[PDB]
Amino acid sequence: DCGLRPLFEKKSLEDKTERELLESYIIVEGSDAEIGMSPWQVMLFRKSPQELLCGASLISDRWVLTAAHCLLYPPWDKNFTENDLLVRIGKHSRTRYERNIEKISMLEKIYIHPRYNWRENLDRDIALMKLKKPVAFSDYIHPVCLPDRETAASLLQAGYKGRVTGWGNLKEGQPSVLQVVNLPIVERPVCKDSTRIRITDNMFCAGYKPDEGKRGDACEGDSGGPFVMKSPFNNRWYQMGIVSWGEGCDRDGKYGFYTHVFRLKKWIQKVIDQFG
Amino acid sequence: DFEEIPEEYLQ
Ligand SMILES: Cc1ncn(CC(=O)NC(C)(C)C)c1CNC(=O)Cn1c(C)ccc(NS(=O)(=O)Cc2ccccc2)c1=O
Repeated sequence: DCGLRPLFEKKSLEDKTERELLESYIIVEGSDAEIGMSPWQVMLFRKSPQELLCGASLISDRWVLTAAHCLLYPPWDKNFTENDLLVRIGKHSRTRYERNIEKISMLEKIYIHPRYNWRENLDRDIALMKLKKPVAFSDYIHPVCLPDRETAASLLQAGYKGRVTGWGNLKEGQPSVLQVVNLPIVERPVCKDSTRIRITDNMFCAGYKPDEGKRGDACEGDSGGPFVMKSPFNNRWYQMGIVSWGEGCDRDGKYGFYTHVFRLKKWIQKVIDQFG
Repeated sequence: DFEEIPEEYLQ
């Protein structure tokens, strides 16, 4: 049932900008999200103090995917464990407790990729979280699909647009509600030539060229969230990337970097089937 | 500026 939104595809209603995405298949500078627009969006919430850590995504009723740098990053003495956080699913408002709408879960176990490279370039920036008990889906809570080799092959092409969402900074003020922005995937050469960081094949970058006019990007707070695309073949939403890192936010000549989900799917599978 | 949440979850 993944990738089919209760308030949209299931009623045959298009969201206000999904057409832009489809037309390309030849958060800074984003807008307010519509209700039910991204039912897989998850908020990672620290208990003490009560604060927004990162974004994340629901891939099933018991599993959540996020960026490993959200939990572990020795350079900033960050090493959050199970009992330190909460998962908040079904949200629209950043700060309010959306009674009867959102659901709050506790974690049973966190799984960080054994070869996550925090010492250098955030290579393999991915982590899985096992919720103590399954959440029930609803109009505002529904899982996103993980890509297959074929979908990845045909959609992850330079020029094609994807969508990023999150409650992170609006400038390099935090938003009232969930923000959304549609960005084009950028040519690997161009991604490589914009930074001094060593870019691996487990990553891709997105954003507008300084001459293209339009702009937009992800920023602090947004890390761990999903970069999704809508398949023109089966009309489902698939999560192609995990918001990872950037040098500043929305800077000209710079781009956002995302964890390549398909490239790491075999690890995801391995952990999921071995640990339920 | 985060609103308090049910203590049941905090435990
Ligand atoms: C999703 C997103 N989009 C842009 N940003 C960066 C951001 O928010 N920068 C500030 C807070 C200054 C506005 C973000 C957040 N992501 C992070 O922080 C992750 N993150 C981390 C953990 C370290 C260094 C990073 N940027 S950097 O050292 O240049 C280059 C870099 C990249 C990887 C390893 C080491 C250094 C970075 O972005």
